Amino acid sequence: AHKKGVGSSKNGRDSNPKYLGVKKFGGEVVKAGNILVRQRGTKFKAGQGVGMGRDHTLFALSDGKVVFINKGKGARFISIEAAQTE
Amino acid sequence: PKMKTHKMAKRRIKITGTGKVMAFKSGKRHQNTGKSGDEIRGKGKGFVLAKAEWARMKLMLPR
Amino acid sequence: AKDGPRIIVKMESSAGTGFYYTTTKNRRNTQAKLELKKYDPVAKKHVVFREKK
Amino acid sequence: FKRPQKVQEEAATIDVREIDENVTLLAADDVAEDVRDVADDADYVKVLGAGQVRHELTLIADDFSEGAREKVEGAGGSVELTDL
RNA sequence: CGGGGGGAACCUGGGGAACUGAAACAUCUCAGUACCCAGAGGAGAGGAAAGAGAAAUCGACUCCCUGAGUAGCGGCGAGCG
RNA sequence: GUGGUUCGUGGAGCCAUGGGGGAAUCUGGGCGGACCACCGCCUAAGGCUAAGUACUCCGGGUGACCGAUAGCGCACCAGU
RNA sequence: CCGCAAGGGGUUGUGGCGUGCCUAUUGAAGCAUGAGCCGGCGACUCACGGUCGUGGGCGAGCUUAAGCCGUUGAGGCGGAGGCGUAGGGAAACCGAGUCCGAACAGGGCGCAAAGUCCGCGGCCGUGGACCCGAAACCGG
RNA sequence: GAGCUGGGGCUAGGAGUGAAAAGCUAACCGAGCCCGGAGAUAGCUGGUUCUCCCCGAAAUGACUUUAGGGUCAGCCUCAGG
RNA sequence: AGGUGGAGCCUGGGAGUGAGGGCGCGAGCGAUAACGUCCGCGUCCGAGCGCGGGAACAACCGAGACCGCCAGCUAAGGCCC
RNA sequence: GGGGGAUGACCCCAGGCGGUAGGGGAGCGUUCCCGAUGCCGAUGAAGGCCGACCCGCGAGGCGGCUGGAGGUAAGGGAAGU
RNA sequence: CUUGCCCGGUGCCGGAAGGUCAAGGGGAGGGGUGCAAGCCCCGAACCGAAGCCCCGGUGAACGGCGGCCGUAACUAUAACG
RNA sequence: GGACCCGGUGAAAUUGAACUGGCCGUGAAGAUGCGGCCUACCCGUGGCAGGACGAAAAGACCCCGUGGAGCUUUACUGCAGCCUGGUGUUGGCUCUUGGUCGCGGCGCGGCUGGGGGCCUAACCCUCGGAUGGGGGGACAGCGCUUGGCGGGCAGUUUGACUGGGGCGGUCGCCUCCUAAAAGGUAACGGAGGCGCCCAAAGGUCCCCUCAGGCGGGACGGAAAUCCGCCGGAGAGCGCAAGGGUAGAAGGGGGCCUGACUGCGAGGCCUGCAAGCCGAGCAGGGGCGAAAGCCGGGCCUAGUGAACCGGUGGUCCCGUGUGGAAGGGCC
Repeated sequence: AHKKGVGSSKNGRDSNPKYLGVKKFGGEVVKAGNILVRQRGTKFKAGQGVGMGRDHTLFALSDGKVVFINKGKGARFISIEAAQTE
Repeated sequence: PKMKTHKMAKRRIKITGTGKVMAFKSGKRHQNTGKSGDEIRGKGKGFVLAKAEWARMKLMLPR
Repeated sequence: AKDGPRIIVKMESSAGTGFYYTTTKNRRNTQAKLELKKYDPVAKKHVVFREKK
Repeated sequence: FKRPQKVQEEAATIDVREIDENVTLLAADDVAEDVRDVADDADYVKVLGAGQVRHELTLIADDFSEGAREKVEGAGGSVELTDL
């Protein structure tokens, strides 16, 4: 009443990462960028990454959310010109 | 003549004039779940759509 | 939970009476009859809190 | 959550504006200085607030909501059943 | 002096089942049904309450509608109700 | 220890009983659902009782019922 | 041969283009099955519920069972009930507000848009219930 | 001769008998036959009718004692905004 | 932005299949073997996507079959019989 | 769908129209119940037998021969079609 | 002619002193209502049956009845180890 | 002796229909009927078997229906029978030891338990010649509850995957690769981890700068321990991978526990349920002077519906009212 060996055979299961909302769309106080949950969002867009430059999301409200390192936590604000006096 | 899983009618169930129906959250709790707290703040009420048709119906009439 | 007399043992802790308790998982592993910390029972707020049960 | 048999008690649904109005047609009886208690639509008189009391009237019934009973005072009375 | 033998269907008692549903199947269901037995009648059944329920309210038994697919029974599941 | 009851062992009563103990004759004695106080009901452990509902072998009436492979299978020396 | 005449009837000599017919099938002429031929029987129905749509009677709408009236036999009275008239909640209970709670943060709802009975239908449940089909179990 | 036999009877069909293979029990008993549950259930199999108009399918995904079923989605169609 | 033009979105009733293959391509396995299977991107067939072609051949190249027998241009494909 | 429809219909052009499960709309005959101020037929009910008018159609009408008695409904209803 | 070897498990036969344990007796004690006598339950220390546990006997009762390394063996188990 | 020719009689399964040739090719891959071709008059009777996938029969061998029926054992349950405690119509007489509470003890006391005896009036049996005797006898038959054995029988069951059924494997969940570059997809395709744990890897406030290599000296000759240089961090992080990333998650020390209740605007993935994130609002703390962080961990695995029940809190229900059994809510 056990299990065997020499049959590696070991399928893998599912995930579901994304950039949801990609860069520069109607910004809604909701899941910003994703690739590491428990995540700790940030302020506006993010531009820090194992790449160099940065990314703007011409979309501004409360905040977004990170992914733990990847992408690059937000902080470089960027409400967007669409955040002035009505 | 007709009745209804009177059951489910008992447990989880009961509609609003809206023509809609709901039953208490229903995460985990009330079995195994030393788990956490804030998770607790995880039992109010959950309204599933579509299917809530078998339901409602099958109940139909009194509820 | 999965009651496993394996250094894995579930317990709580009163509120000096603040009245009832609050959730917690544990491990004899170390400090046996050891278990104290404060909270706030329906009883006002705070209150010392032994855990033993 | 259900019981091991029957038991139960009672009470009903009767409310404000409701009356004032359809009770406006209740004027075919005690709809003058109005000793309500129809007798037309319901069972076990209760008074729902919402609306705006009126037709200045004393009501021989079970009870009613906050405002209601209030509004009541707006221009009318309030009598309760049996013993209260 | 009476009985017993009948008799399509219908009546109460005596005894009394699996299928099938539950998408298995042991609980459950079909049901107290189908069948067999006894026996009354032209109708039997039942029938003036140690009853019902609770407004100090109701009252024979029976049957039709209604109460109600409600109160409720349950591997609270199919259903029964 | 079973029944019936909506009650499938249940907080589970009433009535009915398979075995064993085996009370009272009106301040008696069951009952209103474990039990208990108080209130309220009823008076058992014998009997008779037409009428109101069920059923068609029989006779009649009527048919958005049939017409000879339909209707009862069988319209006439058929349960032969 | 022209009882519907200068247009058609019937039969074919040639040539010209052509794989029958049904079920189940990725796919079928079929060599997969179904059927020899003709005539008649023979298969999505009824009831109670519920469910949307529609034809229409009053918006508070609507009727049990029964009483009476009945060539034809003529319907008419019957107001226990039941769905809408707020709902929100395990409940107490409150109530156009309410439950969680001790907090003005959300769930259900308010906001009338209002049904209801009936008729006729596409359906859904109980039904033998689209129609026949087996091996088996159980009673006498 | 555990011989063949006529005539008379006894047992019986979840039970009989059986010098015993599951044999024989009114010509196919691995549990007879008739009437009854009953038109048992039957993801399987067929079978599934007169014309015509309009559009136009899937043969994937998710969970199943579920894999040749079916729930929910996805692709169809009609009514209104 | 939109030349488009006719798909789109929500509410709601009625559904069917819930297992397909064939081809090109990019991958998996496989003896880079099979009209093998296994996932993907487009097409394809769907018992009529019926006709042309490639002899014949769903199916690959072209084609979208409302109907008009004794019209006209072409596609792909052809033009010694 | 849209430009005016008088009830028809007529004109443009847009615009398709191959289609099984399967979805929506429209029509056809079959035996019956109306006889919504309806009745034909011995010089034929009806079925039969045969056909070069009416309809996309499923059917109609109508004329010739047969055969002994029925039944038709101009319109709505029903169903063992 | 001859049926040998094993009762660790199993069936059984015997044992019954000891553990266990049902209904049950039998009381500590708690509980509900109780103005109170009372009036219902839960009740446990100990005594308590076969059975099972434990001791033995049991094979024409079920059943079972070893492995490899070395050694005279000019070569091979073997007489031995 | 049929078969054949005559006279007399005169069936039968199967069959859509048919005037049914060979070829080599083809189609669903073994064709008279489709293409090209070659032979090719119309019919018959006596024959010979090859093809018409001939006839017989909706394969018995196969798998599939969470079909059925028979036998089997340490399959599940239950009954028949059998053993068995207490109880009853199963009555008397005596011999006895045990418990117990009261007044190791003994004396007594109520209590009650074990047991040994002919009898005997039930009961049964007995008979043997009649109803009386005889034998047994409180048994037992036998009734009720207990418990036990119990395939003797009765009823159900004994999964899926499966590039044929079985044996073999395998089913959940975490990562890589496969996915063709958004997301996401089979394969019994590749390889590898998990059903833990840590009370201090918790919360903050305060400090640290890795592996390694080289050069110099104790106990040291791999491999420390210190001292001096070099360093897109290749060490570092409890665990598998992969992302991360020192600025640090990462290494110490200070006090501290929010490893919070009431909630959550608003999103990720999604047919379901789940799964997952999260500012900010309030009560109440902790850490810092404070600007702020704290609703466990660096993450993504450490998992489970709803019912069936336990228990600590409620004081919501409590089936005539007062309550409690019991129930709802946490």
